[PDB]
Amino acid sequence: LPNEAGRLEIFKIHTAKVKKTGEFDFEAAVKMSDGFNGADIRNCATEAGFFAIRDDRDHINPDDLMKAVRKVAEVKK
Amino acid sequence: AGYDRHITIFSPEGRLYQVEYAFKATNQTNINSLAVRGKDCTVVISQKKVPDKLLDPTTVSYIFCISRTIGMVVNGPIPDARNAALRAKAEAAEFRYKYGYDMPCDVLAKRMANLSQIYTQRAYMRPLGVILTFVSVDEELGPSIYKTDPAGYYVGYKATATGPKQQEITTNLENHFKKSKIDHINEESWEKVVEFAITHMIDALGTEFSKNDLEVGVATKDKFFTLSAENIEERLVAIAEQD
Amino acid sequence: GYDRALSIFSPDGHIFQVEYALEAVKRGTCAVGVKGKNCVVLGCERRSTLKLQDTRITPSKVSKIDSHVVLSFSGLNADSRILIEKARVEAQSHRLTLEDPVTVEYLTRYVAGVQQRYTQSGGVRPFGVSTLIAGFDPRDDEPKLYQTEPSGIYSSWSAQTIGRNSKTVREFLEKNYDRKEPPATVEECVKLTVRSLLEVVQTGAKNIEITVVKPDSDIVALSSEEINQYVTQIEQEKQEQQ
Amino acid sequence: QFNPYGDNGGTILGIAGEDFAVLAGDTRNITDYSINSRYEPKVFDCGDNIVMSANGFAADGDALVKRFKNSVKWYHFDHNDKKLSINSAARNIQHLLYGKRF
Amino acid sequence: IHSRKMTTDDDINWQELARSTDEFNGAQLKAVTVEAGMIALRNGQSSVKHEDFVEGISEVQARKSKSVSFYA
Amino acid sequence: FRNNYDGDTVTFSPTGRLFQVEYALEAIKQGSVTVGLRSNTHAVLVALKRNADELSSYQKKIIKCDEHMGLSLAGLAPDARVLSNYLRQQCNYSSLVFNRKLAVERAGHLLCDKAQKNTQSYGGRPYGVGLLIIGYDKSGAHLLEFQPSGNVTELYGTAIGARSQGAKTYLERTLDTFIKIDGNPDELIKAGVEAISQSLRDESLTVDNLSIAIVGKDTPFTIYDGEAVAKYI
Amino acid sequence: DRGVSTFSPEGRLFQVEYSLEAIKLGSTAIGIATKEGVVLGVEKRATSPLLESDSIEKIVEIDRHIGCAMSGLTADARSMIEHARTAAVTHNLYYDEDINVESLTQSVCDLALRFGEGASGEERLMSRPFGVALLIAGHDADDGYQLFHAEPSGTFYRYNAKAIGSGSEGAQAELLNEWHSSLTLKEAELLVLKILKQVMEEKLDENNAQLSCITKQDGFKIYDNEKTAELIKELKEKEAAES
Amino acid sequence: GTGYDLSNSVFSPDGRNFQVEYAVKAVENGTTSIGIKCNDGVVFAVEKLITSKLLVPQKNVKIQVVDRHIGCVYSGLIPDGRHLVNRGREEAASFKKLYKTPIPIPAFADRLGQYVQAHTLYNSVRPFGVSTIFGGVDKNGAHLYMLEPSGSYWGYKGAATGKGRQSAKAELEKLVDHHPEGLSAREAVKQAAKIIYLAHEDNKEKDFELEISWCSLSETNGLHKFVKGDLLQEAIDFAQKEING
Amino acid sequence: VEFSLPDLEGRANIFRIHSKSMSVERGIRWELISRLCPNSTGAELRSVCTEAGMFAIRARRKVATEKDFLKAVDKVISGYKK
Repeated sequence: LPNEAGRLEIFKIHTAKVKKTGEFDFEAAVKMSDGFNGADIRNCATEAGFFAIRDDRDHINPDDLMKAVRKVAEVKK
Repeated sequence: AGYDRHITIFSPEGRLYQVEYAFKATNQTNINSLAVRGKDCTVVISQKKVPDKLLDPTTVSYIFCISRTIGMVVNGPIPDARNAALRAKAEAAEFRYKYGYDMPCDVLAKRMANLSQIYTQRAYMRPLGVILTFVSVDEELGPSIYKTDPAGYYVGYKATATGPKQQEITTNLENHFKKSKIDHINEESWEKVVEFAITHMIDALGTEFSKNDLEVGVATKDKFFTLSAENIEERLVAIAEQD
Repeated sequence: GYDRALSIFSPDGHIFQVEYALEAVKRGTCAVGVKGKNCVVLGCERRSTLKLQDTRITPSKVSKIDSHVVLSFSGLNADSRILIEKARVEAQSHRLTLEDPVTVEYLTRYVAGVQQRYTQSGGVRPFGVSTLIAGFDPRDDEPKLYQTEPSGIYSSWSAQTIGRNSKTVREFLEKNYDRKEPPATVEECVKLTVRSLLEVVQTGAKNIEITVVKPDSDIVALSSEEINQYVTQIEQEKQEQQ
Repeated sequence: QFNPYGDNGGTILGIAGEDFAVLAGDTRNITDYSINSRYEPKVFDCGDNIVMSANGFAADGDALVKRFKNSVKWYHFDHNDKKLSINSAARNIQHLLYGKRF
Repeated sequence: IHSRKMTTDDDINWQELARSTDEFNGAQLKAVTVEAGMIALRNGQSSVKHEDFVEGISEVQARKSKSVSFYA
Repeated sequence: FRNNYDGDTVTFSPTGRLFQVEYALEAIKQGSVTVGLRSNTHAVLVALKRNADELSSYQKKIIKCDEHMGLSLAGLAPDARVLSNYLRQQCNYSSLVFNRKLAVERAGHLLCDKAQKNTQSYGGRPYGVGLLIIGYDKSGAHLLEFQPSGNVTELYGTAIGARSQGAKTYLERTLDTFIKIDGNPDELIKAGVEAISQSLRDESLTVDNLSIAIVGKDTPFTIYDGEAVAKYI
Repeated sequence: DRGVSTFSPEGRLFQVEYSLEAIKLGSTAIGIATKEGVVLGVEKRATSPLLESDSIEKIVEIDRHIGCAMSGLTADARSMIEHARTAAVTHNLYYDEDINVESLTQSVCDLALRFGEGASGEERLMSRPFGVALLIAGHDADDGYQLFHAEPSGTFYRYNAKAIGSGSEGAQAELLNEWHSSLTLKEAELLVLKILKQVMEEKLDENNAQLSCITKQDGFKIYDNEKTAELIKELKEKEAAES
Repeated sequence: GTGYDLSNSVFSPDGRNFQVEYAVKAVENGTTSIGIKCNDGVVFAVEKLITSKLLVPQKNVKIQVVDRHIGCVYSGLIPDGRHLVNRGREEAASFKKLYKTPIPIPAFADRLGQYVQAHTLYNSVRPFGVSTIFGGVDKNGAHLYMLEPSGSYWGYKGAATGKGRQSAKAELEKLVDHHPEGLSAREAVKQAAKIIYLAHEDNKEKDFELEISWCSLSETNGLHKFVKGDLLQEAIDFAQKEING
Repeated sequence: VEFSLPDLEGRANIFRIHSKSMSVERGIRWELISRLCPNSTGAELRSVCTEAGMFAIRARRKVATEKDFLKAVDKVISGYKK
């Protein structure tokens, strides 16, 4: 299982190549998981992105990101 | 009958599947504990973590104060820990009326062990998973540590550890005690006793931990007390006052 | 709690446990009762193969249930003690309470009733025994013969035979009795009973035990000496009908 | 020490006639010289053309009556609203009365 | 969708039939249409009335069929 | 497998509840169609009585629990009786102890508890019967739905038995109208018969199948039984 | 063994279904209630010279106004009778009058529910349900002559005529045609004999049939061997003159 | 593995019996209920599902009282939750008589805890499949507690359970941070109502009817009372203002 | 489609149908034969007609009788049990 430290780094790295409105607080995102390794974290990224295709944009809010990590957690472990 | 793990009865091998699985995965709940003996105190350090900011960590308890003087450190989960606590508390109180005297660690350990064994033979109950370390500073033996474990087996310690950093804790204390030719360190004030504990802890588990990540329970003659959050930081800063 | 199931339905509307109770009786020894119109005869096997039995303390097959009533059986002795004991108590219970000697019908209802209970009620199994109950009602000179199964069912029968080769002994008996002219004299009804029971015991004339019940407590067990004599005679009869 | 048993007075009168019957009772309720009530129905309709009065001591009346009121209810339920006969009701009371004598 | 393909008497109310079927799946609503037609086949009708469909439901579709009214 | 969790009543399964419990909910639909309806001052119960034969006489689908209360069953009979006795017992005691009639709500919550206890007990079983219990207490007119796993709901109107969904469509439309008629018994009663014949679609209605019970502000538990239901069709 | 609380996907218990299987194997019991009586008739069956055939009957009296004929297992019908006598006797003592046949069936059906492991609702003391169904016939002064069919499942229905047993499928069908609402006691008994003859593979004698009747100047009355045979004698000649 | 899916009278190697897992799952399969601790009190709110107009308001509230000052609300299956509470009540009546004082919120957590834990030592008794959120004000401060179906329970600052558990913790965690703990009890009704709104977004197949209750030592005086009237009505409006849609 | 358990009227028809082809001597009513079945399957019925014919052939016969049909019911059902 990852650290709290491992999750943060990987969230920051995945959202760095990604286009976004707003500075993201990766630290919340980490709390919203409990031991997500890089593959699980990627599903959360795309999930946020889905509400952004709908909101007719290539950017994402902080707001999207909080909801997104939680919906992926609930649908499995 | 039935089978050997659908109800509690002997295995093919004369083993009991349920007691061995009770040893294993009840200490992997993000818990690691050690207990060491003072000169005129007994110190316990135990991990204790809260994963939300929305979980009040005061109610979070895994060092319990069984009586005003008695403490019991539970390694294992809160459903089990409260079945053992209710029993412990009751036993403590009963003892106090009937025999007119405060409850020793050893007597409580022994009584709980025999009871668990009976529940181990039962075909409609389980042995509890918990590992119970009973602490005080008895006036009939000095500082004491007695630990029961789940099989109905129990035995007295002078210093103990649980969780898979057992080897690390043991070796540091063993070498130390072989050199000094004592298994109890000498120092009056509780403060210096907690510093001795931390020294061996930090080295052995290879990390230091926050105030709210620790919980430290101290046994004194006729009191057991838990250290407040600031009080647990005071100690961690005090070794670093030296550095 | 051990009031839970131990006897269950069949899908065929039998009960598994009652079908298996009847098998133990068949493997077993043979008991028979044949009626006159003056007596009721009960024959019971004692086929001692081995000669190392001492036979005055080797269990009998004849019990008093009452002074004018007998019970004979074929089946496990162990189970049969438990039934025999409850049936003696019931004769004395009536005697005490009604101030009256016991009537055969009610006793039969009682014997039926304990066996019936143990099929219906949970954490008990029925007995391994079928019985014959016979005797005479008070101030009555006509014979009474009842059969009860460990199913708990019950019937009257003019004659009935149980245990091993029940078929063979029914089949024979059927040719030698009519309800319109049943035997008047003890000697000839006993002759018939000994002859049926000869044919299934194989060799036996000390291995056959006859007890002849006449009205109201005249109950007399005929002896080996007497039986050997009827067997001789039967060997004379079988070359008068050749 | 204790025996609650006393008396509370009152008077009842029953007359069987030709097709009819009465249960007449006064409505005064006493304990000694004090007035407990100056109206309190001392004949009461239990239903089914049966009217009933337990004169004597009040404390037993109230009890006798409550046991019996629930029997009127249970007779109806268990036997599909078949009304209770004066003779049958009398037997039912006999058993109630006889049920306490200790 | 089913009722385009095949004749009906154009009176049939899906909503009402839908209340009358409990815990039906899509494939099973398609098998009712076939059974409604088997009533019709016997009756000498080439379309289906409401009744014809009600009767279709009563017959098996083999995974669930609403017809329950027995118990004494 | 089915057979793995079925044998005793003490197991949960991944579904969230035991298979056997669903089979108890299923039985209700087998048994008799009964509709329940209320306005706000009276509440009406309409029930179809079924028998087995011509030379059979009806089994009662209304069991009167009090002179201000009764209930209808749908589903398994033997449990419906064991329950109606319990409710009788509960009622009487309330009257003996507290001088109290027994509220519909109050009864529902006691009945629920009894139902949990018989679904944690392993030899025990779900009852396999649903009930529509009606009353007028000092809480007003009431209809409750009881289910044999301990599910208790207070409703304006509902149905259990043959095409429950059937009746429910009818009631939900005519709802706003009939419930504001407050102080006229007959209308609410007439809506009950109008409803029940449209749920039917493989049965027909007749006079001596139907039986109506009304309780209310000025109607003490009264059954119209046989002939006298004609004048509500 | 087999579940005692485990239902079919419909929701009809295994044990109930199995109860229905033993019933179907007994000899027919047929009742017609008329306006002057209830007739209950049985096929007793079996004729042998090694059998006392007129000492056994399947029509047993409960009370001076109540009988029952049975079909299915006979051993089971003894427990049902023991419960039923006790309940009727205790009610005659309390209110001095006749118990209702419907009332009796409900009291008995309550104890038919126990089988298996216990409940917390009920203490289940038996092992199976009863494997006999009954036609209980009686008189009461508040519904006159009546006939009732108790199933061991719990359901009991009032009937004007009903047949149970093995040969019930045919029997019932005949009952309807023969049934009308001006039927009397004397006709009904003759008709019973017609039905019984038809379905037999034997000659109808009173050592394979037994009649019984209810008149309210005598209660439940067994139509005796001597009378039943006289009725059989009259049948054979009249039938055998319609050919 | 096996035997642990039918029983509880023996111990899993996972440390977590498969039957216990199934009990948690039925909790997430109910409705949303939440609980908010504040700087003087607790406020409870629940989403009540509207399916049909054959249901009646405020008689199928899932808030049930224990004692005088404890309000108890749950997610999961209805029968389990009511039986659990009826037991709480009985212990509560016993408590009051014997010690002449009202039953604590910590005491009640224990009472419930021991009834659940008892059914998780036995294969012969089947445990409860509800998570119950409860709390109140007592002689020793204000308390919010959550009882989970293992027989795990703790005091929380905030709680949610059910279908809408996640969305509720998000919306709660922002509001609690902003405030010291949740400000005033008045404020807390408005805050609550926002949380329910966000939690509804996981339902959307049923409409809802908002139901709140509170226990407050500065605006109720230590009693559990419903929040209805004006106070509920301003709360619906606040939610619909900030949360749009 | 069912091929499980038929009715009394039904058992009768299937008996009647297999014995047409056979010679028979009089006194048969199908109803009586049907009566002895407490529960059957179609397999069992086919066994009663064919078995009834066998008792006749042993005695050397072409005809079938009411006695024979009864005898075949008793054998077949009892073996099926258990």
